[PDB]
Amino acid sequence: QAQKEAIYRQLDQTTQRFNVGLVAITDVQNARAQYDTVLANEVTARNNLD
Amino acid sequence: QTVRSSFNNINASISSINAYKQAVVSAQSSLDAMEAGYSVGTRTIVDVL
Amino acid sequence: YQATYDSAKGDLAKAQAAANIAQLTVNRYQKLLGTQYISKQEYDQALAD
Amino acid sequence: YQATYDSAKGDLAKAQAAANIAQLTVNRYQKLLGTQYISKQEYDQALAD
Amino acid sequence: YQATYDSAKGDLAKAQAAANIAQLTVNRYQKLLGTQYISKQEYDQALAD
Repeated sequence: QAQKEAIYRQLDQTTQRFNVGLVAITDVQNARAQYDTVLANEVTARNNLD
Repeated sequence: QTVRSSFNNINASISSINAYKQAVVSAQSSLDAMEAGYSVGTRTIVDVL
Repeated sequence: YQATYDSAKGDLAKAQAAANIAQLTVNRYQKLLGTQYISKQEYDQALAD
Repeated sequence: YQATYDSAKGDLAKAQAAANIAQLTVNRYQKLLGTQYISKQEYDQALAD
Repeated sequence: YQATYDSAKGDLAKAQAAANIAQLTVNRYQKLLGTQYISKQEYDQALAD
């Protein structure tokens, strides 16, 4: 859960940077991929507890 | 217990599928970036490989 | 005065070479920027240079 | 005196270009500062520049 | 005037050393440019230098 919060904040920061315009679209795609990976990891951990 | 575990496995697999699809999209974007840079003249063949 | 003129011509040649490389970099970055593969900050920096 | 005037105008143009790029960068940093996504040290450095 | 001449000759030697190392780097990059193992941007920068 802590990792998910941190990764979501990082993704939001990257999206803000792109919207203002500081980084290319590849960084945004990479951040979104990392966020999706973290979501899958959270689902796996929940199922492990169950 | 087996039924419960097998039910949870499917949802885990769905989430993994979504994550891997997004990762594939990001990798394709990076490859297109490398190819465009190579064609323009700012990259080498090793980068696109 | 001939020596002074030659020195001025050399300085002009150096400045022209710097301008040429800057223009080449600007053209390449403008080629890349059209479809969002480099940051706008890099393009602005190249334009300023 | 015409040559001296031209040289001074060129120097002024160079300074203006540097000021323009610095202003663009500081404007982008100020835009990003609202949501606490850049350290205040970076914004202070950009403002000083 | 002899002292001034010596100072000028020393400055010329310094400039010649810088030119020599730049030319060596350019010559080394030229061979790699043939097989697409160095990006054209680096070669252009070396040529400008």
